[PDB]
Amino acid sequence: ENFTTNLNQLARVGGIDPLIGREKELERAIQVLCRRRKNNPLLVGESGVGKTAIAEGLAWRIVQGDVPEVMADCTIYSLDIGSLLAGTKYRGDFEKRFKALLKQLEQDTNSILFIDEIHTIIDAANLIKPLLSSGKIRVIGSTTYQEFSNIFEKDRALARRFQKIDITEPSIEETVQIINGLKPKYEAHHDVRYTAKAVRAAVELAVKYINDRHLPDKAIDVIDEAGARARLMPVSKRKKTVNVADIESVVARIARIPEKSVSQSDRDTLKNLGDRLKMLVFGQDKAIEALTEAIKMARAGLGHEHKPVGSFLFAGPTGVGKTEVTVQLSKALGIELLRFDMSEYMERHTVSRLLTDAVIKHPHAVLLLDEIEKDVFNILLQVMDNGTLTDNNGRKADFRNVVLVMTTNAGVRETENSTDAMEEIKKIFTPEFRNRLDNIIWFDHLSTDVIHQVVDKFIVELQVQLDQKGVSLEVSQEARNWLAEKGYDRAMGARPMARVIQDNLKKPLANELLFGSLVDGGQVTVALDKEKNELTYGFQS
Amino acid sequence: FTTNLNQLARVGGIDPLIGREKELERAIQVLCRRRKNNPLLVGESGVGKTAIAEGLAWRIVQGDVPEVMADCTIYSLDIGSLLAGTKYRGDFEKRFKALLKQLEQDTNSILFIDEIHTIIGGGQVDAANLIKPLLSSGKIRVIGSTTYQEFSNIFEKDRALARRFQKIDITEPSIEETVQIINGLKPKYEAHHDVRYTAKAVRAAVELAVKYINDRHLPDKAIDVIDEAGARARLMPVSKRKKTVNVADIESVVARIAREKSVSQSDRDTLKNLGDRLKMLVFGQDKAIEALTEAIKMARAGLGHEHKPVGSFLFAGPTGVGKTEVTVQLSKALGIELLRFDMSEYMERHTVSRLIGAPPGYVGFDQGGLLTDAVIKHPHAVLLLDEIEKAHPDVFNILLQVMDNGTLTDNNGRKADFRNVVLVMTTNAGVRETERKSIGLIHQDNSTDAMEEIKKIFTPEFRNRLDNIIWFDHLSTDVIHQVVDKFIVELQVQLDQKGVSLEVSQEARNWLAEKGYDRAMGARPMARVIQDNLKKPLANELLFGSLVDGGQVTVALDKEKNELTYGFQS
Amino acid sequence: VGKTAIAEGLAWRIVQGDVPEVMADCTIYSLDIGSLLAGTKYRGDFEKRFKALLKQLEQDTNSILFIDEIHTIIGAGAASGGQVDAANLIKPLLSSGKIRVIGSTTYQ
Amino acid sequence: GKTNDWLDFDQLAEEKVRDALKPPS
Ligand SMILES: Nc1ncnc2c1ncn2[C@@H]1O[C@H](COP(=O)(O)OP(=O)(O)OP(O)(O)=S)[C@@H](O)[C@H]1O
Ligand SMILES: Nc1ncnc2c1ncn2[C@@H]1O[C@H](COP(=O)(O)OP(=O)(O)OP(O)(O)=S)[C@@H](O)[C@H]1O
Ligand SMILES: Nc1ncnc2c1ncn2[C@@H]1O[C@H](COP(=O)(O)OP(=O)(O)OP(O)(O)=S)[C@@H](O)[C@H]1O
Ligand SMILES: [Mg+2]
Ligand SMILES: [Mg+2]
Repeated sequence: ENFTTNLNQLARVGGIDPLIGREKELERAIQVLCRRRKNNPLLVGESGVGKTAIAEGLAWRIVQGDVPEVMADCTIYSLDIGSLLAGTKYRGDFEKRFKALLKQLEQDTNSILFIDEIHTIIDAANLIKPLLSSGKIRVIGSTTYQEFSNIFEKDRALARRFQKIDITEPSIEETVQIINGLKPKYEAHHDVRYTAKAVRAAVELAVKYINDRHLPDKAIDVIDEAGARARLMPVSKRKKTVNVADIESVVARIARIPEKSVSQSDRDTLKNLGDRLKMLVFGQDKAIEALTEAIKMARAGLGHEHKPVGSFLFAGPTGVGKTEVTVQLSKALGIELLRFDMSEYMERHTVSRLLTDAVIKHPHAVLLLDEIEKDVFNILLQVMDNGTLTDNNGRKADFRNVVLVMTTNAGVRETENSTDAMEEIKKIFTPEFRNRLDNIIWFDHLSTDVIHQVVDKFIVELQVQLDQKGVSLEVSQEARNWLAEKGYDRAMGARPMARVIQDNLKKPLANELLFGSLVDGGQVTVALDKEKNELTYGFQS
Repeated sequence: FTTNLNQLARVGGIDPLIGREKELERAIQVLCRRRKNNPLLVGESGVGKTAIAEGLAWRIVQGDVPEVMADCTIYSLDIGSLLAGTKYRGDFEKRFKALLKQLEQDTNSILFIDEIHTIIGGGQVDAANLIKPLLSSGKIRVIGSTTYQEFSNIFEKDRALARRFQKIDITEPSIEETVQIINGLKPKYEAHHDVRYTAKAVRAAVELAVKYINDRHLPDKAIDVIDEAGARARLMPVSKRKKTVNVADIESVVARIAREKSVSQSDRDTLKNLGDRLKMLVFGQDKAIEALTEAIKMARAGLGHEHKPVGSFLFAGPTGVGKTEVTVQLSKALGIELLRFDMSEYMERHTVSRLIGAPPGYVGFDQGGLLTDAVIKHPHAVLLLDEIEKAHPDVFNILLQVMDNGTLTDNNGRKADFRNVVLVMTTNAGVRETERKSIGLIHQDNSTDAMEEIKKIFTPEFRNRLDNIIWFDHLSTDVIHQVVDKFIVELQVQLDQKGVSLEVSQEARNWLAEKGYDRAMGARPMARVIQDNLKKPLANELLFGSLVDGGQVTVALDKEKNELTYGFQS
Repeated sequence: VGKTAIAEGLAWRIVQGDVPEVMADCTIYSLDIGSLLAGTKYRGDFEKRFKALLKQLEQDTNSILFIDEIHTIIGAGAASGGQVDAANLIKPLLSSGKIRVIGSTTYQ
Repeated sequence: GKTNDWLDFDQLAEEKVRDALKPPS
């Protein structure tokens, strides 16, 4: 009796959340109870408190009745596995108490015993098997899907005994009626007024931005919290005014995203994507303009769904502003970006998959395929035609709302008299890929003036770091050119320029701090002479 | 068994809370709600979560909280005393109901149970877990405090108490907040220790704690570092009982416990002659020694990534170039323990368990990870990973993590720090060479391209993380002469132990070097030639000859016969 | 390595007098886990004996107890039901800091 | 042909527990 709760009797007066809807879903729940044998209704899926709502909801139905008189008379119970798994300090104590429960539970042969998170037991689990086959006590066990599949399906006494009741995620439009049924109940819960249209504006982040909280779970704790925060924030002033603005504050801090993004800024963000992208990454004016045009069409989602949302293909040597955009591209959007180079991930472990559980929680994953140029192109053909990615379940790919950014570095690697960059892409790629490709952007040549600004970025990080120490570095523009002359190579682009300041310059400077002319200095007389085209290092105090 | 926080606030015993305004509002917000009324503070050890729970109670007296909260009173559960105060059973249940009866009578009042994780998982512990959610029913509010590790195990499995509770994230306080918060407890230590702390002294503590003691959170660690500093003045100065202490002693304690700025003369010559000291031992590798020493110097100066290790190097070269020798000698000169690992053994995917420990509950789980335990025991070490290419690609994933953040978690979950470890690896990607030279009357240097093999075997992202990939060139003929001298010295040391003194003429050394000099084989054949010509005759004499007692040996070469002549006198 | 020599050695230095004045007068002790368990047949004997020793340390305010192999007290004598381990009994006193106890254990 | 993949057999430690009695008086 310590672990028994009378949901049916307790709900007579009330106190249970009424989950309107799901009427057809609950028909199976009653159809199982009417079976002579194997009448064990099991609800499988995944959610937090929401998953048990199908069971907790069924408690209200038993009270309400409106079912056959024979089936109408019944009662349900619930036990917490965790309550009996704490303080035991030994193995097998939980099972002993499980059997002892029958001494008081065995009063009639028509009743159910709800279980929560039964996956943990299957925590000896030996005694669970015989109690099932007895059938004197019905069982309803909430549990996830992936873990439940590994253990329950392989068993025999468990799978046959239960009657799997699968659950699905409601659609975007279906989600409106998820909170509509609970809108009056929530009004009574807090006794504060809430904006009716605001509920429809609370699904902006729940649908795809988080991917960690289900739609019913998100709705229950977002509208109630918004009303509570607005109600309790002004202590002196009593106000019942709630709106989308109030929801932004609650979502912003938990989701750790800008407040503006939670607002109805979808139109403004698209217009602002152009200038915002330019702000983060310097240069690439021509490429960025074509880039945002593709992203503009990608966010539309009012055209061919089978085709991928976008195929951004670049042709530039490494380190010339191509792999840099990758960071800025995702930073502005705010979504996590994957990095799975095709050449590095061509193993059987991952090539067949086309890195097991992370990929599902990625609404907009900008896959990066470095060195793709140097059977890899054929593999990508199916992705474009049908947008299908192999997985355990075998569902369709997420390319409807996911983009793949593949980068090519074959313009100069082939030769150095050499052909233009557009010649290598034609021969290396497959004919179907080239024709289906939406468009081609080129990063072969990086503006002269833009290169100088990128160099200053790294120098600023070094200069500000040195200022903290108590010294001032003065990298004259003449010296900066040297940094970009050696760092830039036509064969390998400007990739060696990334670390050309941590070895050619950061190494001598450090020696001076430890032991040398002056442990604490500054006023570095940086200059380049014409004797051997090399840098100069000098300073005094 | 219980304490009235309202009375304690009036008395002034509890320290006034400083900062954490954002955390308090979020806690009170969930607490006020009809449902999800039991706030839970998730925070690591010493972050401040416990102070926040008591700080809210003190705020009630001030009146800055809502007027409705004024009715609320906080009570602390003395879990330790309750467990001891029992004879047969039921003691906890009877007293807890009476306390909760007051809480139920006055729904406003709250019950702050510290270390809520302890309640859930002898006899009383079983009852205490169930007593909380069933009797409370979700109406009676209760505050909790459990760490991230405990929150996952204790609350995720049951899900009954978790639904009633509502977590409130916690973050490390800012540097500015840390000095403000420590001021509240600073008067207590000065009185007991009879010391005075300058404003600059407390400023140094926060910065030193994060750089050297980053493993332990800054707020609680800040309290601990200043406590030791006070004790130092009480006990460290034997005479004059010197009060009025400053940053200098603060550096003396934080740096010593962590185990530094203001480089001493000994430390200066350790790094100043590191390159020249390693050139004497290993010849013909000036380019490699300078590059390795320069990176190490950058870390001491501090011009490097904080989270990443001091340096990552890959020594790829032909056999007998002393790539591994420079690693072993570096440890000797630096005085840092050499954690030498052989990757040939770790050539299977299952062998990764030896690196990061076996799964929990296994027969070999007690042993634990071989890399995590070793680095923890010796934080400053030289992690030599020989023949990395031989190992399975799975280890490279682990190494990528160390390079990016210098951290690695085992099955136990302990966090290791590789910031002070100079990671070094060796490979033999290009040892293979084209034995077939130019097919012509005269030979040509058709040697295979350098660094081409390394690129194929190792992925590009792995190479980028490495600070530098130092290629070792084949030893020159002049270099071989120097190598013979060190080997001759080693032979002399062995002979000295037996009482034998050996003198080798300069002409003899040149003859041995020429006979045993092979560019492809490296410097290892020189030892073999020395062993065949010098050690073999001496060993026979040492056992069955004059050298048994001890003697003087002089080695010369006959020009006519082009062979070494050994003279034994004894 | 010498951890035991460092604890026991501290006692030798104290009698010699080459130590700080604060620690010049400290009655170091050496708890024996096996000795306590010898007479714990009856219920409550462990608590009575352990509490008695702990009381002596706090009232003195200078006595220091060197308890080697601190891992042993984690799972000390607990016949059944009470589960009153030595660590549980000593946990509150250590938190207050009235009694200071030196410990020595292997890395494993 | 094709490569040959080997599969390991995990072994989990298992233990029992003894009991110690205590006369009340
Ligand atoms: N925000 C704060 N404002 C004022 N004082 C604080 C604050 N946070 C911590 N302190 C002080 O620092 C002490 C130690 O930190 P606590 O928060 O009590 O530790 P803890 O988080 O319970 O960690 P343990 O001790 O490892 S369980 C507190 O008791 C206060 O004296
Ligand atoms: N450049 C060198 N200077 C001095 N001694 C050297 C040099 N190269 C090799 N030796 C000696 O020859 C041996 C080299 O052993 P290791 O350091 O293991 O060589 P290694 O080059 O790492 O071997 P590989 O390439 O892995 S087979 C030691 O006895 C060294 O003292
Ligand atoms: N620094 C030292 N000064 C004097 N004697 C020492 C020192 N270090 C070790 N010894 C002696 O060598 C012994 C080594 O064993 P212990 O130090 O007792 O072992 P331990 O370090 O406590 O480790 P275990 O694993 O617990 S035996 C000491 O007990 C002393 O007799
Ligand atoms: Mg080697
Ligand atoms: Mg010992």
